Amino acid sequence: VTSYIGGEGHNLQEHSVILIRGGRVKDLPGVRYHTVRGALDCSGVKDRKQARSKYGVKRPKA
Amino acid sequence: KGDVVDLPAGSTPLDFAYHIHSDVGHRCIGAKIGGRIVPFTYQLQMGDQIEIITQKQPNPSRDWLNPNLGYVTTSRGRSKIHAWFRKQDRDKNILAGRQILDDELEHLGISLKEAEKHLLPRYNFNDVDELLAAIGGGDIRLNQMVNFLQSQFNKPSAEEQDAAALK
Amino acid sequence: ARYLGPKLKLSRREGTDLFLKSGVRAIDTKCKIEQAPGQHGARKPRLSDYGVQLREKQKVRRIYGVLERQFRNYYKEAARLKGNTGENLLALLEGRLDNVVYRMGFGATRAEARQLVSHKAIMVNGRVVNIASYQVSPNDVVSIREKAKKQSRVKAALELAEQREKPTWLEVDAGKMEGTFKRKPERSDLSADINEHLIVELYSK
Amino acid sequence: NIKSAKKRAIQSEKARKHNASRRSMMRTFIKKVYAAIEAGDKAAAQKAFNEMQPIVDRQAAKGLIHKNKAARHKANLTAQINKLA
RNA sequence: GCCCGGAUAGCUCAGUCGGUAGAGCAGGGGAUUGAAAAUCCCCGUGUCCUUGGUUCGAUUCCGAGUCCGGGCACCA
RNA sequence: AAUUGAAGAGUUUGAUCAUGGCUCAGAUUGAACGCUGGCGGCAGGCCUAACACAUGCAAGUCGAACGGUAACAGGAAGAAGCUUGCUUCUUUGCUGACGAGUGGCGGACGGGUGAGUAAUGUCUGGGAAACUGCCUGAUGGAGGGGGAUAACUACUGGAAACGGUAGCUAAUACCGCAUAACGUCGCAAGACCAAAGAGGGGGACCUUCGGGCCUCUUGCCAUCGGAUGUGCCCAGAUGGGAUUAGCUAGUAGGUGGGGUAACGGCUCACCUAGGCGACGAUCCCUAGCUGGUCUGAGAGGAUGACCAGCCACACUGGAACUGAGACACGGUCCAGACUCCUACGGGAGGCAGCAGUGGGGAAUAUUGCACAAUGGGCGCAAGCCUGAUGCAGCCAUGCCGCGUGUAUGAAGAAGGCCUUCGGGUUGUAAAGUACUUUCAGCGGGGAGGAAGGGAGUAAAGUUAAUACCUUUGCUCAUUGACGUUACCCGCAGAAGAAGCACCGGCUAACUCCGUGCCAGCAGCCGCGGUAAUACGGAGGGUGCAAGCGUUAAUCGGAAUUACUGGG
Repeated sequence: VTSYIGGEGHNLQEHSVILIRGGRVKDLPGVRYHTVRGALDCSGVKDRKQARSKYGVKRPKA
Repeated sequence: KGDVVDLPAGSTPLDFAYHIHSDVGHRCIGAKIGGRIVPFTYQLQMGDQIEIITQKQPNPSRDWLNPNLGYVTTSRGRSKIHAWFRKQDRDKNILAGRQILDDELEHLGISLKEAEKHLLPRYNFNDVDELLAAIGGGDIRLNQMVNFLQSQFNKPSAEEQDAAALK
Repeated sequence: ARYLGPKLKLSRREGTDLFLKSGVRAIDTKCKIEQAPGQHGARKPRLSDYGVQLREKQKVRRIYGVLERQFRNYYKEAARLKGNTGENLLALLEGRLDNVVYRMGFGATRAEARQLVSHKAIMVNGRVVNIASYQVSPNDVVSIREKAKKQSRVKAALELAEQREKPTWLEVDAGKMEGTFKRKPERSDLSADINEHLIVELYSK
Repeated sequence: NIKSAKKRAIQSEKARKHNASRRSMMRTFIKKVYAAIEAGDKAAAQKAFNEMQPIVDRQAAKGLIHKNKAARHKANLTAQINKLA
């Protein structure tokens, strides 16, 4: 099944297993599950000081 | 059995089985140490006794942990793992590419054996099986290969077409 | 656990005063009350209906400092208990030990009175009680053990809390630093400008 | 399994021999009785009954057979040797 | 572990014989409109993995290590 | 005294009112995921592969049933180092007790899982054709013999597992005879059937001088009882599908033979030709059931994880044995697949017991401690076993509580941010000051969970007897895994302790800047095409708080399946 990739700059390359969560896109026809960005192979977005839980980025502190 | 062996820190007992032999690690199914059984995740320490146990052929010591990097380190056998993995999958995929490649053989250069001749001295080409083992596996990247079949030169008019291209 | 932040700010948002800087100084200018909780706060807001019911729930829990979760508990307990659920609610919130302490005024505020109960400095019937959310039964004689007793702050705090319009549903030796609780407050004697039903209906949603 | 209760197996198994042994006895006498019924030798069929009577009752007492069962055999069988007349 | 092939600017890719790296497709700018489309006008994109040696010439030669992909052993 | 209980909003349109779907607000969870992370208490934790599994442990107990004694501690008795009593080597079951063996009990309990089962199940309520170890009421008996066999010897097969043959010996093992009944069968007369001894004490007396004998507690046999457990039977209820309508020949019933603890096609022979089915049979799919849990005002709707009752399975298929009871989770036998030992002939095994491993997965822990408490097995008891259970570790997984300072404090500081660039805001927040020190970290204290049980002792009961033993009081020594406990006392020091979602409407909360139908957001409406409050950062705000969101899932709103309650 097709899957949306959330946020800025994904890093996935063809293979790489990733966790999948729910939520239709309501924009793309026939697409249904968001790739759990920040989990497993899908590295979180680069630079996300705000709302980082979604997008998998951790504390900006580092 | 009487054979110590250095292993980079952070190493997992699974690496250890691969170190001795890939299949020892491939079909591997758990190992004890010091008379106590431990999970694959436990890192190896100071030259402790090994009490590994094996099985048959199926390998997945990290099929569900390889990329995860959740304890099953050192590129050693895992390198060998992708090998194994590909080997099987690629075999059936040989079959897929098999058919595909054949039609493309008769697509541009026409005829299987003719096109296979041009691939005889090809890219570390190996046996005719490796050919489809490559394309069927996708590790040869096409189109380049296609044009290579029709790498024919002539210019008995195309030389002036190269003039018409300039015109 | 506890908001533990710019306490005067909460009074700015909710409305007027929240007794968070009691006594010595009323919300005297160097408080910037009115409306200006934040930057744009000074500007005119409309506050749609839900917002009103909200602010009431917020203001109230702010006064008692209680967090929403445990506050919800207070609501449910107020529900099963007979009659004016809105009233039983206020009876429960007002009967809080640390709240009973602020009622005896040992703590200048409800907050100071809270750490107070948390320091095991206070007891009831001679039994040291460390629970901030301790609920007080009728006819209790909450005291102040000698080791933590007579510590300047508390007594000056008592003369301070005298400025209020005096609690009336309890008892106290004040000078002897020894609270007591008669019956739970009658709805009539407890602010009474702090609408409550707005909260009952709030959770009714 | 290897757990001192295999003895139970052995012990119980040994009992099987003896138990079945004596059980065989009971049923065979009864057979001759039913066999005696085909014959019509009511007097000696009765004799056969008189032979099983102590044997069946005894086994009932030994616990190899629930008493009520003995009551059954003697009952209906006696009914048969009466009707055989 | 050892031996050998593959990274040619965004995608696909071109030459990769010591030679001064080219396009296909796309992509952006322009005129056009509220922005596009259609129409019309115009171009571009490089460390040839990285490193350093022989170097006018190296990007292919040289070994190193990176990642890709193959081959064989190592059976505690 | 024993429920006081019900919210709507967005979205079709140029605009409306209907109709009406989609979507949101709420509570919920065995949850996972991101981010983050102080403590404690009480809970929960393999939902997928009923997939396979290394190690340990999870079921033994009784010497007061028995032959015995291989160990061990002693005694008694002796070659004897001979400090003539410091103890070396030795024989003997003589006692404390005790491997292996017989035997009684147990192992059918406890504990796990939910595959199967759509009814051989369960729940609810009825019933007659039943059995019931251990416990317990009453009535009686407990007489007299025989043959064995295991262990143990000798030889011997096999690498092992496991036996083979000859001998010897015991008993609460087994068999017989006798002896019977308010027991069985039987119209009755009649016929017929049971078992077993131990351990403590002991005066008189008899002692083939082991003892009989008196007594005592228990054990033993039978019958009628009671309690408990279990099997059975009928009615009603107990999922979906009619794009499943016909189904069945032990099938429906009778007769008789047999069979079970027991009625019965429960099983056979013979005769009848029926029985079930639209109130859904049969067939198909799915599923353990319920008390309950979740939600909901209510009626309902979903589910039945922890806990508790029942049912079914115990590597897959199946059969039976022993016993009161199993058609047996850690029993047997056969088959099968799979693992492992091998000397290739043959053998061994079953974590859905506790922990633990691999694997599957989005995902769920420690091969921890102890018998002290409850309860269980056995033994008269003391006791031993007890992964039941009690506790402990783990993980925010939930519910709950507390803490992360408190009061004060305007130059309304700095720095950050907006500015209509005066200023505003951050914000009494910080600093400072003075304050208290929960719980972390430290030092000393200190319950309860402990009731019994033990030895002595007194009396009472029994009795020929201050005997022995039982029952009941006093006496000291005692009996805690958790556990460097709970809790308290004292210690120094603000010190060791805050995140996450969101701010266009729905819905609490705004601006600046960056980007320009792009990059990105979204649950719905929709935002972004060079001035975005909606994208990314910032400041400020709102929410919530050791949690916050995301997703999944149920119900709710939904009176969109309406019985309450529509058309």
